[PDB]
Amino acid sequence: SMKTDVIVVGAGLFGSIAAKALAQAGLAVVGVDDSRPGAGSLPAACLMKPSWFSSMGKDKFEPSLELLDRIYGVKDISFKVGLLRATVHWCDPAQILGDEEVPVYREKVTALTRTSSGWAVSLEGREAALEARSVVVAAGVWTSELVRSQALGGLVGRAGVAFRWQDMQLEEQFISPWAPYRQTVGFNISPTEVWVGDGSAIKPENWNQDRQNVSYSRCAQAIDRAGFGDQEAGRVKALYGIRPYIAGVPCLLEEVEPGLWALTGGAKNGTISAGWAASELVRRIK
Amino acid sequence: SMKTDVIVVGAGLFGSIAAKALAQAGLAVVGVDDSRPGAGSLPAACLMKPSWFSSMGKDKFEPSLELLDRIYGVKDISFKVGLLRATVHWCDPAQILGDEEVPVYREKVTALTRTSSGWAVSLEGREAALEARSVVVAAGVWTSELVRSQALGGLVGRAGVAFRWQDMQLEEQFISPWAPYRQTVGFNISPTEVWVGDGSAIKPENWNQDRQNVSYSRCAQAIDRAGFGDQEAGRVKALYGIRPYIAGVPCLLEEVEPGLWALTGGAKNGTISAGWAASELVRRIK
Amino acid sequence: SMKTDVIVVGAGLFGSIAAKALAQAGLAVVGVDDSRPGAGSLPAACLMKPSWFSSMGKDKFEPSLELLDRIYGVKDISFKVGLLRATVHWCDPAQILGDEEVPVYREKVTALTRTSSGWAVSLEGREAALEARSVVVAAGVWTSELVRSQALGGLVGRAGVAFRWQDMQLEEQFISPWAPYRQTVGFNISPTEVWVGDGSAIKPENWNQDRQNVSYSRCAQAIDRAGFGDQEAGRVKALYGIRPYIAGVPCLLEEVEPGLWALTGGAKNGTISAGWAASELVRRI
Amino acid sequence: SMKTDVIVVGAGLFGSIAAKALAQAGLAVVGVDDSRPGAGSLPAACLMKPSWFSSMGKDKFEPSLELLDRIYGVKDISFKVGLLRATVHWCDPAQILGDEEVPVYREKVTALTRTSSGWAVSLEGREAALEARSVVVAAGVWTSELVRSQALGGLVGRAGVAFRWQDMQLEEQFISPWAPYRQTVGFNISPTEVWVGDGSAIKPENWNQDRQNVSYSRCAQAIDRAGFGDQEAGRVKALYGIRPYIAGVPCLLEEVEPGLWALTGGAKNGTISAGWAASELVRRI
DNA sequence: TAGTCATGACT
DNA sequence: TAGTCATGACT
DNA sequence: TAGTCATGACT
DNA sequence: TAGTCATGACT
Ligand SMILES: Cc1cc2nc3c(=O)[nH]c(=O)nc-3n(C[C@H](O)[C@H](O)[C@H](O)COP(=O)(O)OP(=O)(O)OC[C@H]3O[C@@H](n4cnc5c(N)ncnc54)[C@H](O)[C@@H]3O)c2cc1C
Ligand SMILES: Cc1cc2nc3c(=O)[nH]c(=O)nc-3n(C[C@H](O)[C@H](O)[C@H](O)COP(=O)(O)OP(=O)(O)OC[C@H]3O[C@@H](n4cnc5c(N)ncnc54)[C@H](O)[C@@H]3O)c2cc1C
Ligand SMILES: Cc1cc2nc3c(=O)[nH]c(=O)nc-3n(C[C@H](O)[C@H](O)[C@H](O)COP(=O)(O)OP(=O)(O)OC[C@H]3O[C@@H](n4cnc5c(N)ncnc54)[C@H](O)[C@@H]3O)c2cc1C
Ligand SMILES: Cc1cc2nc3c(=O)[nH]c(=O)nc-3n(C[C@H](O)[C@H](O)[C@H](O)COP(=O)(O)OP(=O)(O)OC[C@H]3O[C@@H](n4cnc5c(N)ncnc54)[C@H](O)[C@@H]3O)c2cc1C
Repeated sequence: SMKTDVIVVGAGLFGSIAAKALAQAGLAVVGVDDSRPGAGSLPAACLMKPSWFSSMGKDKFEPSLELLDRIYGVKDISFKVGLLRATVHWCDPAQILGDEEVPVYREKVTALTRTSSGWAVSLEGREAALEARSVVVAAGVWTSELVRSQALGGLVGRAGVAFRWQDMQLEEQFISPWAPYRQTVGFNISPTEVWVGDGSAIKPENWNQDRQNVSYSRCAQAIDRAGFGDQEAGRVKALYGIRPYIAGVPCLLEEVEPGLWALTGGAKNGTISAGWAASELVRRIK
Repeated sequence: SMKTDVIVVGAGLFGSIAAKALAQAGLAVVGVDDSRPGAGSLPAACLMKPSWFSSMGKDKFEPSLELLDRIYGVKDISFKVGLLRATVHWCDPAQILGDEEVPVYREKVTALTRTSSGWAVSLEGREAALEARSVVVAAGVWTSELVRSQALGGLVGRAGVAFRWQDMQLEEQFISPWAPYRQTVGFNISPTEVWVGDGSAIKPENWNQDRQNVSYSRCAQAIDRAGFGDQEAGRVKALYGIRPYIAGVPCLLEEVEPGLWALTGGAKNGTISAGWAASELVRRIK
Repeated sequence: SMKTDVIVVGAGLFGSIAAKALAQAGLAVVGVDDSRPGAGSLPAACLMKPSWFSSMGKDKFEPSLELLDRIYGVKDISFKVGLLRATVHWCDPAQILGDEEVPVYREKVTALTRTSSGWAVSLEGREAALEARSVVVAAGVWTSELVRSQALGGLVGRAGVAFRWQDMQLEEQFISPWAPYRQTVGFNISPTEVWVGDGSAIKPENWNQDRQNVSYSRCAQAIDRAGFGDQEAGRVKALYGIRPYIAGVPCLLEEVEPGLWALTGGAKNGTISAGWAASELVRRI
Repeated sequence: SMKTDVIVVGAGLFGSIAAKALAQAGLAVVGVDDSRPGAGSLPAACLMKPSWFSSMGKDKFEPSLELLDRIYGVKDISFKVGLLRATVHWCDPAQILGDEEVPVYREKVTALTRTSSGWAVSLEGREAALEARSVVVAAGVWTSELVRSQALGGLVGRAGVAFRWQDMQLEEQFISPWAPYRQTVGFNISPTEVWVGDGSAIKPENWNQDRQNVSYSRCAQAIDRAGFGDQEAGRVKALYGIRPYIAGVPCLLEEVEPGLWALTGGAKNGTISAGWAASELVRRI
């Protein structure tokens, strides 16, 4: 058997950041993710704008930004917001979700049982189960499939799409508001790629290719690529993901049973919300 | 183990000056600085103008100038201010930040622990930790990451920029006022380089390349170099740095625990307040 | 110093129907109503279409129609419903709300107190209080202002309007559906008047003259009176009223405290529910 | 030698409503108000919009509206908001502040002394003092000059102005957004007067004639009267007032000493929060 | 005394 | 949210 | 299948 | 504060 300090279930932004924070504070951590489709972290750009996250309180952002700048590096980007300019914090999403410091098993967690020395995680098709003292369940919108709670009763999914163009760079990165609580954001996510999203947040059963095409046109029109059929040519990739939401939430970080944590509910401002949860977990586990 | 009389954390203006003042007082001193980007001392000119610093009081600027002249040499510069002339005190920043009398470990202080005698400076990646009877933390705007206090709760950063032209000298060194509390200052910092800065002090998150360009255009126009593309030609270097600022302080010099000092907040009038604090450390550390 | 068998608070359809039923069952009954505006019975047509009331069950609608036909008389009207025809039961609202067998005090009930003998109905501006062994509070959407049970906590109002044109008669009476659960109804409510309504049920606070005029024009178009400026001529009278509604209840008929009953929530299907609740009150009092 | 049940200091909205509520609950109440300028009730329109007051909770606003409609009458007004319509509750300010049921001494309360039977209210320039078992201080922004609790330590003023045009009526009453979270409100406060306000709430010491003219022009433009020179023609009256505000409190209703109450802090949602505090005072005195 | 720069509330 | 006021500090 | 209405969340 | 999105009961 595998016996470690911490097992993190889920390797999206929340499970990645929480595990690496624990590993970089000295703990032995192992991750498990079944790479299921629809994960909300795949389309993420990891943009963190003060205006979007200030509702948290200085008690929460600066703890988060220090963790991210220390562990990953927070680069600041200035976006064209109208004629004025606004600065947005950024972590490279490929850097967070690609970091390999914490080993990650590509298995599906089937059960979570407590033992004398702590918790035991069961995996489909494996009579063996992993074991650790502390377990973090950061399974996004699927967290209510492994952990139960009152807060976990409000867990719902709000899906969205982002588009990444290859071999392209924007001379001006922008945030263009088009509706209440909705803004089209375009920027260079890589030195060779452009990411655009309009903030659409819809229940996955109400999402469809036609509603996705409306968001493609809004995003494509904003970088003047509408009309060229870039999707069918393989020049743009459409990125779909389900964001976890629990009304009445920055996110849900609750010790459901002694030693078993649930981390989900990050909705829109997730990278910053994950840093807080990681700061709090390294504070409460170390 | 390393065991010394004094360990100074930080080798910007404050830690360089304090360490060297303490060494010249007979003490065995060692320094630790991780050369993280954005330090507020790198764009510094070390100009000390009485109209700017006399708010300090004769009780403080006079010991400060005596220390600085004894250790480094205070040269006087005659500046053109409009139709008048003003003399500004100066120390060569290359001489203060380059002095090698105090050896400096290029490491990151991770913790400061008390031991039976003295303090233990813990460093990333080193199972061994440094030790001295007294520790001075001159970590600028990061001082509150290692030391905690009531005063240190107001520690903030005020960023600014200066421009250093290569292979150039000014026939007239000048101070040209452009706004309340604001003046553009140009002079020869070296026999081959011209330094210009406008005094802009912004919260680092509100700084951007467009905000920097207003300060470049102001500074270039002051030496008739705007329009010639000196930046893209590599003829001028832009120097960005974060000043440590605390509302309500010449600077902050406080013994947080017996033998543990915090030294920061020297945003306004830094070299002169650093000379004062160093004069005080020489008197109060045995 | 007045002491009777039953005091019925509220003289709308439910309080009128229950009081008169109790009076004819032998009991000495008196009513109290402050004639406050917005009462839900004023626009009422007392139309009862089987399709609308069948959900309650024959165990309830059959007693109600028996009580109503005994006391008031139930008439059948044939309505044009599309290409088909349908029969609707009817009681004259002027006969139910105008009946004088039970006298009615025109005062506002301010409180309901228990006494050695029974319940005491306190009246605004009068130190004397009315007294009866039983009190039935049929106060429409205001019943929760005098009785404070749990069920009455969901009591809300669903407002609507009906229009009565004067000196007019319809050769064809109709139920013409225009949206899900919504139909415009025109018929002869009197031998000299036409009554029209579209079934709109809006929260009273979200009601306004623009929304009322949308219901007027829907109703005028249904009787070919749009274009004639009937409103500015004073040819049509607008009748606004708040229906009492409680989710999960034909209506609420509950003895909250001994001898103290709450009767409300009859939303749409009020006359048939009022006949039912009165049948039970005649049995239980 | 005046001795009553309750003495209410302050005759703006909070003391007016509380005094009249206590008087109608059987208590003998008198008021004292020195008619000092800058009171926050003079520019008041007594508009109560659910979107603004629901943060209070049904447990407070519904009791409050029941009291106001019982004592004064709550009218509903439909306002044009954008292309939509919204309902706002209303009480006539002339009815609340002009009611004469509770007599009001026009004197300045200079001190509050405890006596064996109750509290003694001293009046400037007057040797004798009034006395009552309970005293409510509803002194708006000056309440902390007579009661010195810790909560009253945050009592500050938020000034504003409203404009009443004479011999004018609006065909459409409106709430027009002019910035995020800022709206100009226009309506007919009387059958012969139009009231307009823009909701400006400023530290009283930063108010001046120039800043007032900015609100006059915003309000005049909103009713298409900019350019007619209504101010210098005497056709519009400017009404300046200080709202009492305490950060962290619907309003402050506290029994500071046995029988001595403080009632203030109703800057946002004043008439409705005064209705709530009055319901509680009738319950607790 | 002014312009610069920041912070907070938000019918 | 975003976007507009309001308020205050401060080579 | 559908059209109201109402009620709240919402970088 | 406005448009977008969800939910639920309904002559
Ligand atoms: C269009 C779009 C744009 C976005 N933009 C931004 C942005 O600008 N900035 C930002 O910070 N965030 C952004 N996000 C991210 C947003 O914050 C999401 O809420 C965030 O990705 C939540 O990630 P998570 O780790 O909570 O969930 P997920 O990424 O869904 O992680 C859950 C993981 O759990 C695994 N898992 C679940 N159940 C099991 C199981 N039983 N066994 C094993 N593994 C399991 C899944 O495989 C998955 O990898 C964006 C998202 C979208 C869709
Ligand atoms: C544009 C500009 C112009 C200026 N002009 C002048 C001028 O004309 N005259 C003047 O006197 N001053 C000037 N200054 C300087 C100003 O006074 C600054 O306040 C001063 O440099 C502050 O220096 P410091 O030593 O406190 O901070 P810093 O120089 O930032 O020193 C802090 C040091 O600590 C190190 N450090 C931090 N944390 C750790 C850790 N955990 N472990 C190890 N090392 C650590 C950092 O690497 C850094 O070197 C200017 C500054 C700027 C930006
Ligand atoms: C547009 C429209 C169309 C309708 N069509 C029909 C139809 O076709 N068929 C049908 O059967 N019904 C119809 N109705 C009526 C509907 O069924 C109502 O639900 C019914 O009228 C409810 O009546 P109620 O007696 O329960 O309430 P109300 O009629 O409101 O009676 C309550 C009475 O209590 C009084 N009251 C309240 N508080 C006090 C107090 N403190 N003191 C004294 N008195 C007090 C009020 O003055 C009022 O008179 C219609 C209603 C409307 C608005
Ligand atoms: C521009 C504007 C618009 C408004 N619009 C509305 C609206 O739409 N709806 C609404 O409900 N409200 C509105 N208000 C009112 C707001 O709610 C006020 O906060 C409210 O009027 C406060 O009432 P109060 O009774 O506490 O204070 P005030 O009316 O100020 O009453 C205090 C009274 O105390 C008296 N007093 C004080 N000290 C003494 C003393 N020592 N001796 C004797 N008398 C004394 C004063 O003379 C004064 O009469 C508005 C106000 C303004 C300025």
